[PDB]
Amino acid sequence: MALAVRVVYSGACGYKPKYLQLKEKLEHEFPGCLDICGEGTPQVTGFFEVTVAGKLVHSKKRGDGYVDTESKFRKLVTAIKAALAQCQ
Repeated sequence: MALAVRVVYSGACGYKPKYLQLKEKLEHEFPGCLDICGEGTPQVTGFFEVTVAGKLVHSKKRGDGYVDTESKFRKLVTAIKAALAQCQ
């Protein structure tokens, strides 16, 4: 199968490029083998909660940050590469 990725977020302006510079990476890395979308509910705030096939990989709400460093982005790139080669 392909694989579905998500980011739940609070739309405090600016969100499109903030998404894409991660999103337009993960799709560049793994095209057509993968999806990423975003489902940003209101009432919730201060967050960026990242999931693949119903499995959390990142939590701005638990205090994981955003992908604030190379080594933190590379966590995702490594895990999503591995999860791809399973679902393929």
